[PDB]
Amino acid sequence: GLEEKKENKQLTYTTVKDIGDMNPHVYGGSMSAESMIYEPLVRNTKDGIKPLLAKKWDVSEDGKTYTFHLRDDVKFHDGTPFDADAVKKNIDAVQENKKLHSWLKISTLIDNVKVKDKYTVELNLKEAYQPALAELAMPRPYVFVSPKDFKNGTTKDGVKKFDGTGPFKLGEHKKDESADFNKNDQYWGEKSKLNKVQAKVMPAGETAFLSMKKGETNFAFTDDRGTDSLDKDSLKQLKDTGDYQVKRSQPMNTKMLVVNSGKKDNAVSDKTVRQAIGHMVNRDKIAKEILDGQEKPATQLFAKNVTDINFDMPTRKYDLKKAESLLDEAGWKDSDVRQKDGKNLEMAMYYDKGSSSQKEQAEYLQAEFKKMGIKLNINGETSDKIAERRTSGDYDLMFNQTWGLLYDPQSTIAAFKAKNGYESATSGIENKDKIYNSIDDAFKIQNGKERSDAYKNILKQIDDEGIFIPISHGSMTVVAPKDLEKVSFTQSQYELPFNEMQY
Repeated sequence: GLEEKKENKQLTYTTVKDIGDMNPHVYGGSMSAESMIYEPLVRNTKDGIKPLLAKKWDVSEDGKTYTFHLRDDVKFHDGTPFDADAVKKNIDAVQENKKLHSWLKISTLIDNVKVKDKYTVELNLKEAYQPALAELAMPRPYVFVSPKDFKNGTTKDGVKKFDGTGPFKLGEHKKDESADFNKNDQYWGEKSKLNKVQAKVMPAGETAFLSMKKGETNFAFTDDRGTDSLDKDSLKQLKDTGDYQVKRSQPMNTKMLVVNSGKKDNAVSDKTVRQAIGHMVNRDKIAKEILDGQEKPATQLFAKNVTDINFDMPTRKYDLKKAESLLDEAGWKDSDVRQKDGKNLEMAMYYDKGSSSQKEQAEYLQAEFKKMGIKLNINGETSDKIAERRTSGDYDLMFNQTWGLLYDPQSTIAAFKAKNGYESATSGIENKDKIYNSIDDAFKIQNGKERSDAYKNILKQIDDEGIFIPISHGSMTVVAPKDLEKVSFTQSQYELPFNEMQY
């Protein structure tokens, strides 16, 4: 059963959903699937940026000229050659649709692009952005689909077939059932060692645990929405059968409480209380006793594996006697409860109800807080009303996350001052205008060490503020056969090195 997929050198993984629109210049497809069959110009790796498809590249100073010298012998999956034009028509087509890509700064900061010869391509920016290469490195949108396939020279809207550059070719697609990714034999680089990777659509929990148990599936990894098909116990049981190993990646993000400097109605505008509460979230107890060792506790905003974050910056430790002074020191003072100017001390916490862990920790803090005289309202909502509640600034406290390894720290820092990021919380602070500019300017700084300290200085202030109280580090969890080796993680909560895996 499970042994017969080792003999065909094959992974069939359980997922909760169809792979979707495999157009990589649009946001329907499954991110992990798209990385199997398409490629960017440069790979972003745990250990910095590396070549791939663009063997070497120059960067000008004024910081607006990426010149990419392309590996030649790469070949599209239909049999169109890959050269320097193909890249230009790709990027143009993506950039015709700037509208839905404009969450990604490089899409905005672009002027145009031109082909220097059959294997050389210049990219020109409206202004400097050191991160460009990282955003270029994402499996969408900046990835390559054959000429033959466009629809009247366009891609957004749609594309004829899904021919890319990657180590796997796309085979049968049974909408909501199964999707076959078949070893590419005209792959240029590190060719796949598995013949096939198959997605097999089914629900999380019991039906997935069974499939896995019987070798109907034999692989499982966290999907592009953070959804994991097997729970804690179900993993032990898998492990327990002796046919499975379970791996976990480095941190892929930072789950955190967001605290609203912006709302003058509430004490939450007052810096003294923000820091008071910065000492009231027992990271370690929560991390072990609510999340059951499954995530590590997070003592700062971007863990040390995030690009350019080369520093410790331990945010405030759990300590209620430091917290209790700060609270008196901001006003809030018969029996155990707080009070300033008559109004008792209350806060409105919101969270996403579609995750139990968020409710459990939401409620755990209602307890901690009660004991200390404050009262929290704990209101679980649909992920959309949280997102919409974020932007509108309509909260005291609300759980949330960093964008993750693929995007960070660029995106989560930019987010500190974007309409639909945490601009709402950032706002209510002294030097907001300084800090907001430190940020625009930090992304320009080319010297790796300058930018690194740039970022350090920004975040020291934002930590100074207790806008964000970190709690834990989400990780991706992979379940693989015991005798499958070479399973690694990368700078992404979406991609895995299927080409590189082996029995």
